[PDB]
Order: sequence, then structure tokens, then C-alpha cells
Amino acid sequence: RFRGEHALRRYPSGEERCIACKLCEAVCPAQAITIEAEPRADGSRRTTRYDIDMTKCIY
Amino acid sequence: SNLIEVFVDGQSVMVEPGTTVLQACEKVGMQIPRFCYHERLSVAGNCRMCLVEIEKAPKVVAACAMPVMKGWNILTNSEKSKKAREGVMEFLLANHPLDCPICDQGGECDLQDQSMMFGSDRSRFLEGKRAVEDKNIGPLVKTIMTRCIQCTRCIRFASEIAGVDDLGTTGRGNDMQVGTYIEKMFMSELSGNIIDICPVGALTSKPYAFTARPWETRKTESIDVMDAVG
Amino acid sequence: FDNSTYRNLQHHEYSTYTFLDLNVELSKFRMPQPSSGRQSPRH
Amino acid sequence: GAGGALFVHRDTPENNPDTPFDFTPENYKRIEAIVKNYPEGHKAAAVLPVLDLAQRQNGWLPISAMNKVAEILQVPPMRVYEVATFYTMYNRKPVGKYHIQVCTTTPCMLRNSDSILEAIQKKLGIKVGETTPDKLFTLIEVECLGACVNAPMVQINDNYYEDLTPKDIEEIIDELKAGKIPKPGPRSGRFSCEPAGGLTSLTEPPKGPGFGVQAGL
Amino acid sequence: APKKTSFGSLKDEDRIFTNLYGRHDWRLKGAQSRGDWYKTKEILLKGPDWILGEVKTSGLRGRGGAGFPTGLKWSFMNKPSDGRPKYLVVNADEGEPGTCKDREIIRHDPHKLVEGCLVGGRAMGARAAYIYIRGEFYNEASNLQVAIREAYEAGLIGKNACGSGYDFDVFVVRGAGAYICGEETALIESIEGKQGKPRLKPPFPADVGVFGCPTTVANVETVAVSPTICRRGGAWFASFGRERNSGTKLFNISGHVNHPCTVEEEMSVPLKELIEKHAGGVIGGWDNLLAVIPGGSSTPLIPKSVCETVLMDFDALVQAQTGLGTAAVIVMDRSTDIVKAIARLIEFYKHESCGQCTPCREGVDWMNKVMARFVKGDARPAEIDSLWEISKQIEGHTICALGDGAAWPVQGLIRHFRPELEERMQQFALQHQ
Ligand SMILES: NC(=O)C1=CN([C@@H]2O[C@H](COP(=O)(O)OP(=O)(O)OC[C@H]3O[C@@H](n4cnc5c(N)ncnc54)[C@H](O)[C@@H]3O)[C@@H](O)[C@H]2O)C=CC1
Ligand SMILES: Cc1cc2nc3c(=O)[nH]c(=O)nc-3n(C[C@H](O)[C@H](O)[C@H](O)COP(=O)(O)O)c2cc1C
Ligand code: SF4
Ligand code: SF4
Ligand code: SF4
Ligand code: SF4
Ligand code: FES
Ligand code: FES
Ligand SMILES: [Mg+2]
Repeated sequence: RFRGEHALRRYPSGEERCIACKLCEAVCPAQAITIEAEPRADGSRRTTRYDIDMTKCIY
Repeated sequence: SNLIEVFVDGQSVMVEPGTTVLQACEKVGMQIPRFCYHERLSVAGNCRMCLVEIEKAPKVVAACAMPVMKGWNILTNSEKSKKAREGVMEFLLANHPLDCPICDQGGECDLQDQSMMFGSDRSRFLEGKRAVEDKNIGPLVKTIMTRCIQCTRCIRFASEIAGVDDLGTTGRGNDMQVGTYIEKMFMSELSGNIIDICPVGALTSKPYAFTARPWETRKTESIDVMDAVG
Repeated sequence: FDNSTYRNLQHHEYSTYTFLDLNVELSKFRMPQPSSGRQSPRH
Repeated sequence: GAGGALFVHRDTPENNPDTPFDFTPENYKRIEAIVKNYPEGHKAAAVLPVLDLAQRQNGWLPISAMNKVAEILQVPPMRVYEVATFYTMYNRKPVGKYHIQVCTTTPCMLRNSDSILEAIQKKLGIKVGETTPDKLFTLIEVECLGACVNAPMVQINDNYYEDLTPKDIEEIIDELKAGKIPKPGPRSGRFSCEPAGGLTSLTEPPKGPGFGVQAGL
Repeated sequence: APKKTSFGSLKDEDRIFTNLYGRHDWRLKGAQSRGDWYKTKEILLKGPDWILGEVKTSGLRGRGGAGFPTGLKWSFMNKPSDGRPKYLVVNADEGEPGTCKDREIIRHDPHKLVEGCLVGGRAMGARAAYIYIRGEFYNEASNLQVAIREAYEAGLIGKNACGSGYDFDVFVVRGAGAYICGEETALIESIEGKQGKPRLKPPFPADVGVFGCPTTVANVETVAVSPTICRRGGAWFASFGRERNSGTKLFNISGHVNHPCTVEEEMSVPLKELIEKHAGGVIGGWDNLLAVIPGGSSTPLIPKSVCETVLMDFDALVQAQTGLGTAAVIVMDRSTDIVKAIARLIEFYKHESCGQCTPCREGVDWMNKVMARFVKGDARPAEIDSLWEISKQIEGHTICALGDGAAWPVQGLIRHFRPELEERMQQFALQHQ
């Protein structure tokens, strides 16, 4: 359960799990997450910006 | 005058003849839950979310279509109305797809908000869900018809406001579908308003897709300059 | 008088257009239809 | 069961707006007669009869026929699409020469409609959604054709064949594929819905006119 | 001895549909020889008030299945005209499983229906009559058209109908395979070239109906008995059956009986008497009877313990937690899978929903899936109460009564055969480990 450095995960096919729903950005108590998104070249819902300010983060 | 007297939770209300239960309720500052009712479209009465109990009446009535009678006491927060709302929301959510994270309507969805306010908090649906194929109606309105709740707001807007009779329903029962039945584009100077009137993410803006969420946008009230209408 | 025989047999020679031919024949017996004042609700 | 047919039309060479359909002059006279049955200003009430007449003339309903009906009645084509996709008696795909419809609802189910369905299946070698390779027979399942007393019953091209045994329906199929015209009705020796036990009711001769009439009339 | 306590054993001369089995000529000559079209001009000249009074005194209730008082319903059209035409609509859709009476009335006694149309239209001031018959009844509709042509030639309808000076037209409109189109507002939509989706009430058809005009929708049996009621008077019809359950009724008996048949009998005849008298009894004996659906698929079933003493009227069957419905008796013996039959009925309702409103459109399919699982036994006992609650939600929250007709059989099955469902679930759990 230990909370360490943040990471972004993939599906077993290598596809990004992130779907740019921006729930983490909304819930983030320190406003440490910055997200921008657009439809990918194949029409998928993916992020173009996903930043975590680790000096704003409270882990 | 010609006004009649009705009660909303025991409070006297003076309304014109032909006023519906929903309008009488909104005169005292309560908004009846609704999906299919739009005050600028014709009355449909299909979604059944607006069912409300009238005192001394065994059966609940549809507040959007029922004119209120003199002396009626509308009980908007009784057990009957709440259980009717919960049942209707259950039936609405039985086949709805788990698409909220990928739906653009998320955060400004009437289905979500009215589920949070008037529905239950869990599911007892143990079957498989239905899935329908998408319709291409142009490069402006994105179409994901699995999220459709069959309100028919879009059909009524196309018929009455835009003057275009290209939208309708095909099939019946659980298989009823909203579309054109043929590959056809709903291209009109007012075609983009079906995105707004649609309560759910079945119809969404294609240029706006995936870019933002409603809670992070800042609202600036301004005036359009693309014509002389203002 | 006898109830032995079945007397509904004229329907065994009915064709695809029987109902509509009967409607065509009946069309001359009908009264002038009422009018709503316009040609269509979209007029 | 889930309906096999779809409710979205995709253009094909066999079925597309350029498919040739038109009404014969006799059919146009019939359409005129049908249209004169409704008040002026309400021409759209003729959508169902004219669509059914188009199906009866063509055998099925291509999208060209539906567009033609919409044009004749001055109705938007989407309303005709709604009508054609709502009512199950309309054929939006070609059907065989003899459309066999077997009722499997509970009143007919209790009288072994499964036997009739299986006998038809093994006589034709097709399923409940297929058409014979010679395009003569199409077999489907329907709901309560309105002859529950005469169960089990089958409808073939607006003709009723009831009180059926597997051998009876097979014989009907043989004489259908032989070009003959089978007599519609029960096959158990009873003419109609009367009891087979010997006509327990309506035995006395019917009373003459004015027999029970009250005074002052 | 007034105030009869035993009902049934109706005589032939008291019967109305004297050609139910098509044993006589259905044409105009045979109907006239059988008493039809007899001084109907005098009936028309009596005025709408006299006909409405006779119907009210008769105590006739709607034979479509709801049992609404016919006189009160028809009196709603007794208003002065406001410029719109007035219409009578005869419901010949006949959608319930187990129901076959209207088909026989149309095919064998069409002139009775035509004369009833004329009498009812004069009573309600209707300009014309539209008879909406299901498209599966093609030969029946053609026979009706032939009878209408015979009436037109004889001057019985049309201009100066029967010499009474009242103009009346009779039209036949065919639907295309839709059970929902039997519901009056859905039927009105189907006539006007639209989808068979019911309308919300109010407004009632007496205010806004077909083409937006005042309209009355009446069943074929309700219409076809009015001329005989007016000829013999309200009192004669009233004597038969219990109080508020007056008159004669057509009964369809199908399922597990030796002689499935359609018969005419007095209203309050006990179900056991009717079954053992006209249907030849239950297959395998009366002790082999398991359950009976008395009024078509929309009414809940009742077990054997109830069928041996129940009367076939509205009030008695209401007291038995069911309904008279269309008087369509479906009999099931002890060899019948009671769960499978109700599942088939629920499948019928799932395939017949028009899909307009949420409760029917989704809940009926949900109950269909649940009952399909119940037939195999794949579910759990708490799902029985879950399904009961689902049915309650559907009932009374829908636009029309198709939701009621889908919910009620499930409620009856759960009420009367819960141990069967639990036993099947327990067997499935054992076999599948
Ligand atoms: N004969 C058949 O093939 C079928 C029959 N049914 C039966 O139909 C019954 C339900 O039908 P419904 O029309 O929904 O019943 P209903 O009680 O709502 O209406 C019955 C008739 O009385 C009129 N009516 C009722 N209340 C009225 C009011 N307050 N003011 C003015 N008019 C009023 C209605 O307009 C209608 O014509 C069911 O019980 C079912 O048994 C159902 C399916 C098929
Ligand atoms: C789903 C549904 C289907 C119905 N189908 C029929 C039908 O096929 N024939 C009929 O006479 N009534 C049918 N009814 C009941 C009608 O409402 C009724 O016939 C109509 O109100 C006529 O009233 P009456 O019984 O006084 O003649 C149906 C009702 C519902 C809810
Ligand atoms: S935006 Fe955040 S919450 Fe949403 S999928 Fe991506 S990482 Fe998860
Ligand atoms: S339409 Fe509303 S409820 Fe449905 S997936 Fe989108 S946000 Fe969620
Ligand atoms: S697309 Fe939207 S407005 Fe149209 S029927 Fe579906 S939910 Fe209603
Ligand atoms: S209950 Fe069913 S059939 Fe009746 S209006 Fe609603 S969806 Fe249509
Ligand atoms: S808001 Fe009234 S039924 Fe939809
Ligand atoms: S159950 Fe077969 S005709 Fe109705
Ligand atoms: Mg939207």
C-alpha cells in the first residue's frame, strides 16, 4: 500500500490505460495535475499533456 | 380572474387554466425531475421521470403532460413520488453503458445529476447490456447511440424548430433506435442545438470532443457577432 | 333446415387484391369527406 | 428471442434508391380509392394501406418502394421508414413464395406447436429463419395469430391452417410445392371453433326477426 | 323467483350470436332471416338519448377487457358539436393470447357488427365508423367488406341510412401485425398513418381522438350486441348474470381441454361448470388441473383450489386476485411446466412492447431475461422478491396497460408457485455444484 513516485501504466498490449477522464486532476487536493487531451490519429481518447508537479504533490 | 387554486405540498397556488403540474410546482420554486420534457418542444411524456403523486389519487401522474385540477394537492416529496423516481432511474440505468470516464457529458450530465439526487445508490441488474451501432449524421454532431435514453428531444427539435423531418425511430420495444435509418447527414443552420438538448452524451460536439471537462471551464457571457441577430 | 353443412366457404377463392377491389367498389357509395381547411398539417 | 433483422438500411445493388419500383395503373386506381377514405388535409392516414399494397404488388418492400409511397402521399420518407420498421407484417427483405408463419405462443405451445415446427423443419431442411434454396418457402415464428382455440395453427400467405398434426402440415407443404391450393381451415374434421364433442350449444333453429322485440318499437 | 343465485345453462333463444359456428348464411339474407336489420330504422328514429338510456339500463360493460360501463362511456359523445366531425372506432385488433371471439363475430356475423356500428354511431352522433382489424385477418376483413357492400346496396348504410335520414359510413382499416395497436390511443395513431404508440390521457378520445376529432373506441363484441339490446330492451340483457355483471359473454377455452371451443354463456357461470360443460373437461380429468388463466395472458393465473368455486365475472375474478379480461380461459394440467408458460407469455410481451416509455421498454425485457433464467433455475431465491419489486415499478408507471399485462402474470406466478421456482433453483444448484 506504500505511496511512492507516481507512474503511468499500460495495458498488456502496450496501450496506455489513461483515457483523459481528468478525475485525478479534479480530486487532486494540491492541484498538482495538469491534463490536456484531444482525439488521437486513430480517434482514441488520449492525453497530450499530463504533468504532475511533484513539489506541489502531497502523495 | 380565471385563475384556479391548487396546492403544492399544502401551499396555495393560483394558476391559469391548462397549467400543468410541473409548471405549478415551478411557480413555488421546485424543479420536477425530467428527461423528455423541454419547455420549448412539444410534450412527449415518455421518459416517465416526472411522475408525481396527487393527494387522494391512487395512481401517480406525469407532471409534464397533466393539467392541474382545482383543489389538487401535489405531493412532490412523498414516498410514492420518491419510489417512482427511483424505479424510473433504475430502468433508465439498466442498459446504460459504463462510459462516464470516456463520455464528454461527464460532469454536466442530467442523467448523472438526477441519479445522484433522485435515484438509488446501487444496482441490482444482473443481466447483459444492449449495444447499438452508431449513425453518421455529419461532421458536427458526434453520435454514440448506446448512451441514448430514447427521450426523443432531438426528433421533436428537428421536426418543430429546425423544420427538418429527417430524424425518427425505427423498430420497437428494447430494439427501438433513434436515427435516420439511412446514411444521411443532419446538416442545418440550427443542427448544433441537438447536442445541447440531448440530456446524455449520445449526441456530442465533434470539434469539442475530449478537450475539456465542464468544471474546469470559466464562463464568459458575451454576444455573438457572426450575424446581425446578436 | 340442417346445421350439418358449413356455410362459410366464399373465402376460399379470395385473392391478393380482394380487399382493395372491394374498397374500390365501395368508393362510389361514400359521402363527401370532411375537410380540415388545409391540404396538410405542413401547409 | 432477439430479433435477427436489423433496423439500419445500407445500400446494396439489390436494394438501393435506384431499384426500379412503380405502381401499376390498377394499383394507382386502388391507391386513389384508399386515399378517398380519409378527410382532406389528412392524406398521411393512407401510409399503412399504400405500403401494404406496394408489398402485395412487389412481394417485399425495397427502399425505392417506400420512397415512392412517401412521394405519392407527400409524406417525409422518414415517417414511412418508421412505419415500415415498426410493423412486423412488412417485409424489408425478400421472402419466399410461401411465407410460413407458425404461432408458438403459450396457448398454441400447450398444444404441441413444437411438433409442427419440427415437422416443417425436417420437411424443408431449413431453420426458423432461413429460406429454401429454391426460394419457395420462408419459415418464421409469430405471436398469437388469433386462432388459439384451433391450436396448433399456421399461417401461409394470409391463409390459416389449424388443428394441425405433423403429417397434416407436411401434406399441406407437399400440395403447396406441387402448385395446388390447399383449403384453409382446421384439419381435424371440424369446420370452425365449434366443439368437436358434438355442438353442445346452438342446436335449436335460430329465431325469426322480431321474436324478442319489446313493445313500443 | 327473482334475484337468481345460480348462473349459466343459457338457452339458445337467449343467445345473441346465433351463428357463432358459421352454420348459417353469413350474408345479408341469412342475417335478416336471423333477426338482424329488423326495424332498425325505428331504433334510429328514437334518438340518441333513447339508445343511450337503453344501453345504460342494460348494464353492459366493455367487452374489450376493462369492463367500463358502456352507457357512461358512450354518453361522453352526447355533447353539441364544435365544428369537428365525430367518429366511432371499432376495435377488432384482438391481440390477447387465448382470445378468438372477435374473429368469429367478424367472419360469421358481420351484419350484426355493421348494424351495431350504425346504432352506436347514431347514439353518439358519429359521422362514420372506422373498423380497425388486424392484418392477419385477411379473409375475415374481406367477408366484412362483402357484408358492408351488401348493406350499402340495400340502403342500410350510406346516405339516408335505413330511411332514417341519418348519413353514416362504415370503413375497414387494416393494421400490420401489432398487438399494441389494439389499445385505443395506439389504434388511433395506427389509423392516422403513424407508429402504434399509445397517447397519454387526458385528453380522452371523446375530446381529442382520430384526426383530432371526438371519437369513441369500442370492442367488436360491445358494438355487435347493442342492436339486440335496443331491440329487446335493457331489462332483458340486465336479468342475466349478477348485479353490475349483466348480460351474456363469449368465452374462449383453450389449452389442456378435450374440446377447445368458443362458446356463448351467461356471465356469472362458474368456471368449473363452463369447462366441464362446453370444453369437455380438463385433459386427464378435473383432478389433473394445475392452473387456469381466466381472462387472457394479461390476467394472473389461479390454482386449482380457486377454480372450483370461482364465477366468471368481473367482480368475482377480481376477488380472486385476477381479472375477467377477455374471458379467454387457458387451461393447464399437471403435466405443464408452469414456469415455461409464463416465460413464453413474458417473451410475447417483450416482443409486443412499442418501446415508447422507459418502464415498459426496459423493465419488460429485464423481466424476460430474469424469467428465462428462472426457467433453467440459474438464479437465487432473493431474485424472486427482486422480480416482484421490478414488476411493481413497471405497474402504474407506464403510459398504457401493456406494462400492467406484462407485470400481472409474473405477480400471479410468484404468488401461487413460489415453491416450484425455489425447487428448480435448488436443483440447478445441486446439479451445477
Ligand atoms: N380484447 C383484446 O384483444 C385485449 C384486451 N385487453 C384488455 O384491455 C384492459 C386494459 O385496457 P384499458 O383501455 O387500458 O382500460 P381503461 O379502464 O383505462 O379504459 C377502458 C375504456 O374505458 C375508457 N375510460 C376509462 N377511464 C375513463 C375515464 N376516467 N374517463 C373517460 N373514459 C374512460 C377508456 O377511454 C377506454 O375506452 C385490460 O384489462 C385487458 O384485459 C388487453 C389486450 C388485448
Ligand atoms: C396493449 C393493449 C392492447 C389492447 N388490444 C385490444 C384489442 O386488440 N381489442 C380490443 O377490443 N381491446 C383491446 N385493448 C383494450 C382497449 O382499450 C379496449 O378495447 C377499448 O377501450 C374499447 O373499450 P370497450 O371494452 O368498452 O369496447 C387493448 C388494451 C391494451 C392496453
Ligand atoms: S485522467 Fe487521471 S483519473 Fe482519468 S484515466 Fe487518466 S490518470 Fe486515470
Ligand atoms: S451520458 Fe451521462 S451517464 Fe451516460 S456515460 Fe455519459 S456522462 Fe455517464
Ligand atoms: S439522441 Fe439524445 S435527444 Fe435523441 S433520443 Fe437519444 S437521448 Fe434523447
Ligand atoms: S407500456 Fe410499453 S407498449 Fe405501453 S406505451 Fe409504454 S412502452 Fe409502449
Ligand atoms: S418529463 Fe414527463 S414523462 Fe418525461
Ligand atoms: S396463441 Fe396461437 S393464435 Fe394465439
Ligand atoms: Mg448532450
